[PDB]
Amino acid sequence: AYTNSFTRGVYYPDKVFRSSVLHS
Amino acid sequence: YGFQPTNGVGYQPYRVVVLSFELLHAPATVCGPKKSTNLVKNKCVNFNF
Repeated sequence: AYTNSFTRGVYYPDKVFRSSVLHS
Repeated sequence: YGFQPTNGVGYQPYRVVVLSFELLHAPATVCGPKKSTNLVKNKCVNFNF
């Protein structure tokens, strides 16, 4: 079988805190 | 290399060590032998963390 993720597999690219900031 | 003790310099064996400091993205690691000290808040200070 195969299935569809929807919005899955997002990890914090590294340390360094951060707040409201649409960071790219 | 066929090394022999009666070789002119530039044909005698040299031993080499290459130190490579890398900085991934961890929290910290090895460093020089600083000293460290106390800390104070509310005063323009010159700091090293």
